[PDB]
Amino acid sequence: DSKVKVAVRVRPMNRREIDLHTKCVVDVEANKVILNPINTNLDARGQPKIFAYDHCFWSMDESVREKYAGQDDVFKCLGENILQNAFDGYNACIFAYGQTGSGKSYTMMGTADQPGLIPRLCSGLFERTQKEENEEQSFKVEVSYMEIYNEKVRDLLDPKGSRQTLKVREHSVLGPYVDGLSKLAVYSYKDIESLMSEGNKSRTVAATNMNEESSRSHAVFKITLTHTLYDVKSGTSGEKVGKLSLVDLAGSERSNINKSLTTLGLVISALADQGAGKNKNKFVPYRDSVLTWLLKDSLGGNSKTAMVATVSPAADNYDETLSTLRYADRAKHIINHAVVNEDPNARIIRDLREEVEKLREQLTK
Amino acid sequence: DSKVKVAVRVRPMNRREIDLHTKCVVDVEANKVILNPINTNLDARGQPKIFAYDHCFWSMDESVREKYAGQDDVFKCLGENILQNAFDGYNACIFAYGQTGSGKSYTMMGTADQPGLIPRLCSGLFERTQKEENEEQSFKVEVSYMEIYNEKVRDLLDPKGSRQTLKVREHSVLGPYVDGLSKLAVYSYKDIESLMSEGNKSRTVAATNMNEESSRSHAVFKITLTHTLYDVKSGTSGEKVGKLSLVDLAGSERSNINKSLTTLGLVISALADQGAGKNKNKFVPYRDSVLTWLLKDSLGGNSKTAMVATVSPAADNYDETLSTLRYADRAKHIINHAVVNEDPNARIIRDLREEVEKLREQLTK
Ligand SMILES: Nc1ncnc2c1ncn2[C@@H]1O[C@H](COP(=O)(O)OP(=O)(O)O)[C@@H](O)[C@H]1O
Ligand SMILES: Nc1ncnc2c1ncn2[C@@H]1O[C@H](COP(=O)(O)OP(=O)(O)O)[C@@H](O)[C@H]1O
Ligand SMILES: [Mg+2]
Ligand SMILES: [Mg+2]
Repeated sequence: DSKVKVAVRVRPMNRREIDLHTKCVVDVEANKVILNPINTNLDARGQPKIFAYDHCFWSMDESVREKYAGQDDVFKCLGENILQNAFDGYNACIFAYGQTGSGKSYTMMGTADQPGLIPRLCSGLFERTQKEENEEQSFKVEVSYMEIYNEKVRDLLDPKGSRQTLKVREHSVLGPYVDGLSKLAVYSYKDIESLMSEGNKSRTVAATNMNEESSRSHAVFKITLTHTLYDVKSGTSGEKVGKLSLVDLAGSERSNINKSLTTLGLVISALADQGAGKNKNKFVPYRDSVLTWLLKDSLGGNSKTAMVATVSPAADNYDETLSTLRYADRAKHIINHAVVNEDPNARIIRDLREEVEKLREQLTK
Repeated sequence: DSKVKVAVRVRPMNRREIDLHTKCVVDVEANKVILNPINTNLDARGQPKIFAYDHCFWSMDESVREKYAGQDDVFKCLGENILQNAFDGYNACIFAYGQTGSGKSYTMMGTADQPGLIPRLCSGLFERTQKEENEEQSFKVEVSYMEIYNEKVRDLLDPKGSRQTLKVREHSVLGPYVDGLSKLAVYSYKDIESLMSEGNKSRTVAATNMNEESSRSHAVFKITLTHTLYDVKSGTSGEKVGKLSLVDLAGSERSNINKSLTTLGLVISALADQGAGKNKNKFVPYRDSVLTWLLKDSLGGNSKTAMVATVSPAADNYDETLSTLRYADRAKHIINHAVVNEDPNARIIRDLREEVEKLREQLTK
């Protein structure tokens, strides 16, 4: 049904890079990222490398106004389509990918000063449900917020704070799920903000003494939007469910602390190959890690998915940037199979009524 | 499908009645209530009047142990069947009826020292969902808590506390409902207790200066139990919904402050008549008051309903007791039509598959 949408975001030079006048090797021109060489005297390897994507966000300098992508520009190019996907009854996923320090969290959650995709999405969601609820349609919103570290799943909304690990299980009806994960109804922005906030503090309390290892953890924020449509002249109603998954991955740079990230690289490569008609018979190793298992639908399954690859423009990060740019490039060839999530009984009934009519007129003979 | 179940509960003498050695005119023998005369010299009107009910709770004296019904006895004879009705996917209603001071609130909600039907029901509900959840079945619980006074509906769980009044509307899919009423998910006893508690304080803050008028208000506490059954070998699932309505009516004794109570008396009388085959063509005046409108299903509709008629045993209350005893008597002839509340599409599909098979073998000719 659709291809994975890919955006790249170039963060500003950090404070060390400004002190040192570190050179910028990343240029953005419309939807092209140009990775310029570090070693300017080479006949290959010292040439610019040019990549094309669905979206490019140059976020290097607030001053350059004809070029700079702030937080709301990201939201208007990526967030709004994803919110519309959920309101249409599709599962939708945005995940941020890139080396530690390149801007994954700033993009997904942002700061109190510069809220990112998740709080903007939350606000717009409740704005829209408030404006569209009436006697033909109602809405229910649920939230889950989990962390994956060292292949163990924790509930960031846990009431206790034991930080105990949750089993991941397969279910013929639900699919892969986290057995025990809180799923909480929310009724306004402020409900979902208080959950966002408790989960973010549990991400940061998990990072107090283990700062190097908090760059190795994945965070998944999940909104379930249940749209009820009332067929008022037939006295019936039905549900369409869209699930919004906002994913803040572990740092992509160089025991099984990285099993999920590695497995994700494999999953992306296999799905990209398959989109280009290679290795069509090779099964995708979703099952080999907790993260790719839990998010199997988001990549090559029943989901409308966008990737925000985040990169440093600094010469010192060239190799990690190239690799991020290459994965994003592969990712834009992944074919997804998003369908509207409504009850199958209605289609079964329509088909059966059609078969009844076919039989009835066959009987006329 | 079922008749309205009726219990009577006889409260103990209050402090004034003990001071004055007020005589007891109510006796209980098995399921019979005997209303003995006040004027002992009369040839009718000064004879005992004997009524039979489904249950009789003599709650006059904790000391008499072979006879006394405490709060858990009430819950085991009435609460447990109602909880089982909800778990089976029926709507279920308990309402308390009787003069001010006779024990309606003590029976429905009780005191911190003697919790009544509602907290006991809540606790047992979450006990049962915790023990029965597994991979074939999950549960969702929602609560609403409203007050009706002078034909106006207020939300006892309102976050603001404006005490603003809510419109009651008709809906072809939902039925009569309160437009704007909070309906909140709860996940443990303590969630639903904090809501119970905020609602009870909003009942009592509404009674600070208006104590005589708080005896004129109705309170409705509503739990929605959504039972999901997972058909794991077919990869499908479905919902059964039971709604639990616990109703604490206004005082039954002698402008439209009493419109709902009067209309309820009419509704009970018409439905009792109809059960005994009288006035079969006379429509029941559900629509003439907010309370009977909102609870139309509980009386003569899709509900398993029990009435707790509460009475004073004191001679001074004879006339009000007789009238309470008479309404309870009428109420036990009300026929209800409770069905299991599941999705109708499954029956439509079964019938259509049967029709397909009938046609297919007719075609063999
Ligand atoms: N586009 C941006 N604009 C301004 N500041 C940014 C941007 N991206 C990142 N930062 C800052 O850089 C720091 C590291 O970014 P962060 O999002 O934590 O990276 P990651 O989560 O990928 O490790 C943060 O303090 C953030 O405020
Ligand atoms: N069965 C009972 N046992 C002990 N005390 C009771 C009983 N019924 C009522 N009471 C007490 O009598 C008082 C009035 O009862 P209440 O339930 O408020 O009556 P109502 O709600 O019908 O006006 C309460 O303070 C309650 O504690
Ligand atoms: Mg981060
Ligand atoms: Mg009361």
